[PDB]
Amino acid sequence: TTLLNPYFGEFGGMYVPQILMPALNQLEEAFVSAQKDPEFQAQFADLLKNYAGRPTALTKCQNITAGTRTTLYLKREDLLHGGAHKTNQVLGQALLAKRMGKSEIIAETGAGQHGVASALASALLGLKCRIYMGAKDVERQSPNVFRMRLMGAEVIPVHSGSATLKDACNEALRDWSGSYETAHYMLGTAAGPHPYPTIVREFQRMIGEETKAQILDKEGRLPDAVIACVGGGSNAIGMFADFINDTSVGLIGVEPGGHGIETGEHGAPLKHGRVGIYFGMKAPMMQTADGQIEESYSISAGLDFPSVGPQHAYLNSIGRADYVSITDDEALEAFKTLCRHEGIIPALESSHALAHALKMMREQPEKEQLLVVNLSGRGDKDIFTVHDILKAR
Amino acid sequence: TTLLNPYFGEFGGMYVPQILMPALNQLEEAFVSAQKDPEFQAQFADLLKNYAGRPTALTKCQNITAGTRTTLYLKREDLLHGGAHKTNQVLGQALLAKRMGKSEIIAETGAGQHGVASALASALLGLKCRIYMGAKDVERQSPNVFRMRLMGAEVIPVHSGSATLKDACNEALRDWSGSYETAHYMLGTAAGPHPYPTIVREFQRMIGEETKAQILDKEGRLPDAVIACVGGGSNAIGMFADFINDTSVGLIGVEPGGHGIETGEHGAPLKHGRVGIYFGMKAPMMQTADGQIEESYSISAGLDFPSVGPQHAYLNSIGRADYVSITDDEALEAFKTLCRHEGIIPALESSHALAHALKMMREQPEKEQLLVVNLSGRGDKDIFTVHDILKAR
Amino acid sequence: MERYENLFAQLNDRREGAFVPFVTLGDPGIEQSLKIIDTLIDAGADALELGVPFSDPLADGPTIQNANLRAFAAGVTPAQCFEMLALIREKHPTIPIGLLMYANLVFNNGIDAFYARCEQVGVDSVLVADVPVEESAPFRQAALRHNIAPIFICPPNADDDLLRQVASYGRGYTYLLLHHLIEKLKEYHAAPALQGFGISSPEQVSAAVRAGAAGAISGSAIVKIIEKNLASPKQMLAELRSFVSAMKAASR
Amino acid sequence: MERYENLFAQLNDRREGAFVPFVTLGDPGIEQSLKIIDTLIDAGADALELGVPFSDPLADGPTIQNANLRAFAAGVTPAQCFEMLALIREKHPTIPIGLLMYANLVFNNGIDAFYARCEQVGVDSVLVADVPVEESAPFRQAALRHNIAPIFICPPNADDDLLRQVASYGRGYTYLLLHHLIEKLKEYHAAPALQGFGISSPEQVSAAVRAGAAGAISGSAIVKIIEKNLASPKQMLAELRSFVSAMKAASR
Ligand SMILES: O=C(NCCOP(=O)(O)O)c1ccc(OC(F)(F)F)cc1
Ligand SMILES: O=C(NCCOP(=O)(O)O)c1ccc(OC(F)(F)F)cc1
Ligand SMILES: *Cc1c(COP(=O)(O)O)cnc(C)c1O
Ligand SMILES: *Cc1c(COP(=O)(O)O)cnc(C)c1O
Ligand code: NA
Ligand code: NA
Repeated sequence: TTLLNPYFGEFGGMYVPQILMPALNQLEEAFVSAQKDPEFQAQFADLLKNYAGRPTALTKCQNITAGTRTTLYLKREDLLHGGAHKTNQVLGQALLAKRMGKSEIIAETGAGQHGVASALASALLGLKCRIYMGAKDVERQSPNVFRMRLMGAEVIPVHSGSATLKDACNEALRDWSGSYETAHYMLGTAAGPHPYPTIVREFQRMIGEETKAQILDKEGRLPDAVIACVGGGSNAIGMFADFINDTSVGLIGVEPGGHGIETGEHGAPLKHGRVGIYFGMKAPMMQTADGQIEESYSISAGLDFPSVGPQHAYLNSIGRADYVSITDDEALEAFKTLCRHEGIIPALESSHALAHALKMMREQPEKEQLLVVNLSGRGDKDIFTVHDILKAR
Repeated sequence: TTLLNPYFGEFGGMYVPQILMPALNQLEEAFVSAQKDPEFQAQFADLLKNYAGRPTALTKCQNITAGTRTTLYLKREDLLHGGAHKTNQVLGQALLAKRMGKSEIIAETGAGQHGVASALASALLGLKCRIYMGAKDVERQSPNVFRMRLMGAEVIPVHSGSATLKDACNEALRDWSGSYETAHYMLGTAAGPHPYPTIVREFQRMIGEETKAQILDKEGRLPDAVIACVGGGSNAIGMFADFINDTSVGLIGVEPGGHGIETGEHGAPLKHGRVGIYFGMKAPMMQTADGQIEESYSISAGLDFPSVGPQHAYLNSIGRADYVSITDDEALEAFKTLCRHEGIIPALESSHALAHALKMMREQPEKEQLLVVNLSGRGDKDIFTVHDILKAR
Repeated sequence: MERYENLFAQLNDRREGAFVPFVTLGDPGIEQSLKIIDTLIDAGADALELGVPFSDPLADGPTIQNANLRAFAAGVTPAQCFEMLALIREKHPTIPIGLLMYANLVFNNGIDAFYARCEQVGVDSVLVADVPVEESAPFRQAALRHNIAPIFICPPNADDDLLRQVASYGRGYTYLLLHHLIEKLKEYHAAPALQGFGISSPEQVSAAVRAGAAGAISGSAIVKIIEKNLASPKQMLAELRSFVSAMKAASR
Repeated sequence: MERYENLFAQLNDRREGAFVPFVTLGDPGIEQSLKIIDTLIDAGADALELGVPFSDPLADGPTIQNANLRAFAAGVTPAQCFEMLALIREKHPTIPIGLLMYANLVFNNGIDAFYARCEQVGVDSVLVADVPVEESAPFRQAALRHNIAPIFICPPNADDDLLRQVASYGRGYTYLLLHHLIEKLKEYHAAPALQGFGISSPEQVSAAVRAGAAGAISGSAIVKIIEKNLASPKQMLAELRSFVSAMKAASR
C-alpha cells in the first residue's frame, strides 16, 4: 500500500528487501504531508532564494546562433550555489529529514558532486552527514573529497564490487536499512525506489517553472524544445516537469554516447540498454546479456549512473519525450564553443545538452526554433580534463 | 582640465606620462556621457541580470552567530557569474569600450581572476582581449591561464621587473599608450589614474545598493557595519559607496596582514605603507625607504596589489571608514568556519573580511551588532592551498 | 514436488529441527563448490540455500560479497550455476534445495523462463532478496506455476498486515529474521519458520528450535570456513564437516 | 645657473645642433658608468640626460628596463646616483646635466628636498616621466625655486592648449617626441626643442636639426652599445666614443 503511484507505466516500483519497506513508506508519508504544508514550502522557498540564489538567470546566446533561425537560451543552473542543480533537491531532502526527526544524512556519490551537495545541505541544516563513495572514485576525485570533508562530512570509501558509483549505492542502502530510524538516505538522482523519483522531481521542478516564466517574459511564448542531459535524470525531469502538459513543447533528453554507441563504450541505457531490476527499480540499464550490472562510460563522470530514472523511460515509451546521445567529442566541442563565444564554462555534463542543441541548429540553420538548454552545472571542475585532451591533440 | 574631480582629498590624480593623458581624458568623457545615458544604463543592467545573475543573495549566518548578539549577513558575490565580484565592472567597462568604438581589450592580472573576468566579458561582447600577467604568476596560476585561453584571450607573460602584478600593470600601460585609439585598458581595481577609481566604484556600486535594499527588507534597518577585504579596493568601495552618506553605518576595510604586520610580510599599505606616486596615482603603498616599489604578501594572492585605491585612503583620513588587517592564519580559520557551519566555500580574499567579523563577534559576544560581510568570491580555487597547509600541520 | 513438506513431516516425526546451510554456488570454484555441497549434505544438512553470484548483492554483508567475488574470479555464471544444480539434484533426490536470487537474474530473460529452469533442474524454492511482498505477484505466481515455493523474509518488526501477507504468499518455509512472530505465523497457517539471523554456533540452533521455529539457516558461518581455508581445500572440507555435524546435532 | 642657455647660445654662434646622449646612472656598475659618462663627454656630447634606476619604469622600453636591472644588480641606489652626479659635475663644470626621474623618487622624501639635492650636486634639469603638465605645479615650482629647469615632453599630437602649457612651464629645453610643432613651440617662446624619438644614426641627428630643432637626444642607441659590450669593458668605451663622435659630427 502506498499513497502515491510507485510506477510510471511499467517502470519504477519499490524493489528493495522487505526490511527497507518501512523506511520508504515513512518517507512517502512525510513527503506527501510536506507537500501539503505551506510552512514546509515557504521554508524550502526561503533557502532556495536566500541561500542557493534562486531564481537562476535565463541567458540568450546570440553569439552562438548568429546567422541562423535558432534562438537559444541557457537556464543557468551553473549559477546555483554549489555550481550545479543538485543543490535544489538536497535542500528539500534535508528539510524532509528534519521534518521526520532525523539528525543524520547518508548519501552516495560517483564523481562527487552529489557528495558535495549533500555535505553543504547538511552543514547548513546541522545534520551529521556520511557519504559513501567508491574507492576508485575517491582516488580520482580528490577536489570533491576535500570539499566534502571541509564541510564536516565523513567520506567513506567503498571497496566492494567495482568500487564505483553503483557499489556506493549498495553500501548506502545497506547502511540505511539498519539506521533509518535516525538517518535519512539522501539519494542523488531521480531514480531508485519509490518515492525517490517523485520526490527528486518535485524538488527540482522550479527549474522548469522558472524557465517557463522567463521564456514567456522574454519571448511571449513557450519554447519549441527544452534540452537536458540525462545521467540519472534529475536535472532533465526538473526542466521537463512543468512542460509535460504543454504538448507543443518538445522534451529532449541527452544521454552520454561516450566513444560512440557502436563501440559499446557509452552511457545511454535508456535507448541502448535493456530493462532490468536494480537500484530498487525496474528501468533500462547497462547490463550483460546474463543480467550482471555494468558501468556507464562518459568523458563526464557525472553522467555515469548505469540506469535512468523511470519517469524518463515512461516519457520515452509514450512518445512524450525523445532521447538522443552525444559523444565525448561532441560534448568537448560544445564546451569549447560556449567558453569562446559566451564566456561561460559549462560542465561537461551540461555540454552534452548544449552539443545537441548546436546540432539542431547546425543541421537545419533556416529552421525557426526557440530552444532552451538546461545548463545543469559550471565546468571549472573540467578544465584540466579538457586541457589534457586538447594538448594530446 | 577634467570633467570630474581626479582627487579624493590629497589622494589620486593622473600621474601618467603626457602621451597617455588623451586616453584618460577620452575615457572620462565617455564615462560621464554613459552615466547620463538611460540606454547605456539599461544595457548594463540587462547584462548584470540575465548574464551575470544579479541581484545576488544576502545570506544570514545563524549557525555561526548562535549564542551571541551578532546578526551576520553575507552579500553573496560568490554567486556571481565567474565566482567573484570582478564580473560587475568588467561588463561595464566592456560596454564603455564599445561606446568608444574600441574593438580590443587590454587587461592586467596577478592571481588571474581579473584576467578571467576580462576574458569572459570580452568573449560575450565580441572584443579581442589581450591580458598581461607576470611570468611568475603565469607559472603559478595555470587554472586561470587555461580559463583565459579557453575564452579566446591572448595571455602575454611579462618578464620585466619582479614579473608579478605590478610589472603586468606597467606593460598594460605601455601597450595602451600606443594602442588606445582602438584598444581600451580594462583596469582591474578601484585604483590607478583618474578616471579609473571613480569608474570602477560606480560599476561596483550595485553591491552596496542591493545590500541596503535587502537588509531593509530583512531587518527593517541599515547595518551597524559593512565589512570588506581590500586588495586594490573595488569590492570594498562597491559595498561602501551607497552607505557613505548613511553616517551611522560603519565601513570596515580589511587588508591582508600576511604573516603579521610586525614581520613586514604583509599586504596592508593603507595602514602600514607610505604615501607615494605610482600606478598613475598618489596613494599609500608598499615601498622601500628609498622609494622603490615593493610587493604585498598574503596567503591570498588576489590581495597582493601593493597599493590601495585613493578613495579608501581618503575615507580613512577623514575617519569615515576604518581599516584593519587579518593574518593568513585568521583568514584560514574563517575559511574553515564558513565551510563547516554554512556549507559555503569562501575565497581566501573574502575570508579576511569574514575573519574580522568573527573577531568583532567573539571579542564582545553580548554586543548587539548587525553586520554584513561582502563575500567577494567563492573559494574553490583555494581548496588545495588550504588542504596543503592543514595537512602540513 | 513436496520436498519441504516431506522433510518437515519427517523432522516432526523425530522431534527434530532442520539445519540449513547457505553457500554461494561456485565459491571458490565449480568443482570445489560441488565437493563443499556434498560435504554439507554428508555431514547432516537437512536442506540447502544456494546463492547465484550477482554483481551488486545489496542484501548481503561483506562475508557473502566476498564469496560472490571469489566465484566471479573463477568465471562462474548463472548458466553454470544451473548446471551445478542439476548435478546436485541428481546425486541427492530428496533434500530440499532453495535459491537466494536477486531480482534482475530472475527477470533478466523472463520470469516464467527462470522458474521453468528452476523446475527443470529440481530446485524447490526461490527467495528473491530485493522483491518485497508488495512487489511479489508476478514472481510468486510464476513460482507456483512451476512447482517452486516462493520464500519471503518476515522482518522482526513486521506488522500484522505484513504477517498476513507473508503467511498467505509464502510456501515451503518462512524465512524468519518473546517469540511473538513465531506464534502469529503459526496462527496464520504460514509455512514453517526457519530462523536465519545470527546462526553461527550450535547453541543458536537449539535456541531457535526451542523458540518454536522449525529450524535454523546459517550462511556466513559456513562461508567464513570457506574463506579461512582457501589455501587448504582438504582441511576446508574437513572443517565444513566438523561444523555442520555439530550444528545439526543441536537440532535433535 | 644658466648652463642650458649658455650652451645653446654657444651652439647657435657655431650654427650647430646639440647632441645629447641618455644613459642610466650606475649601468653596468658605478665605476664603469663614471668612465662611460666621461667617454661620452670626451667624444663630444653637448649635454647629458641621466636616469636614476627605478623599480617600475613604466615609460621606458625594454632596452632601458634592462639597463635599470643591470644597475640594480650592481646595488645602485638613488643615494649613490647623487654621489656620482657630484663627481661628474666636479670634473665638467659647464656641460648641462639633466635627470630623467620617476615621480616616486622625487616625491619620496619630499619634493623640495629632492630639488635641493639636485641643486647641491649641480644638476641643471629634471624631467619627471610620469608627471603630466596638468599635475606638474608642485614639481615645476620646487624645480624653479632651486634653479633646476623642469623639462616636459611635447607629444607629436599635442593640441594647442598643451603646446601653450609646455611653452609656459618648461625651461632649459623642450623634449620633443611638416615641422608644425617646432614652429608653434618657437611661436610660444618655448625652451629650445630637442628631438628625442628614434635618434640612433647620424642621419637622424642632421635631420632633426634641419627640421628646426636645436638638437637631438639619443638614449637607446647608447644603452644598446653598453648592453652589447658587457663582457668587454674597454671595447665598450671605444665603441661608445666612436658612436658619439659620429653623432656629434652630424650636428655641425
Ligand atoms: O546516480 C545516483 N546517484 C547520483 C550520484 O551523484 P554524483 O555525485 O553525480 O555521482 C543514484 C543513487 C542511488 C540510486 O538508487 C539506489 F539508492 F537504490 F541505489 C540510483 C541512482
Ligand atoms: O591591482 C590591479 N589590478 C587588479 C588585478 O586583478 P587580479 O587578477 O586579482 O590580480 C591594478 C592594476 C592597474 C593599476 O594601475 C595601473 F594601471 F596604473 F597600473 C592599479 C591596480
Ligand atoms: C549530477 C549532474 C548531472 C547528472 O545527474 P542528473 O541527475 O541526470 O541530473 C548533470 N549535470 C551536472 C552539472 C551534474 O552535477
Ligand atoms: C580580486 C579580488 C579581491 C580583491 O580585489 P579588490 O579590488 O580589492 O576587490 C577580493 N576578492 C576577490 C574574490 C577577488 O577576486
Ligand atoms: Na544513466
Ligand atoms: Na593593497
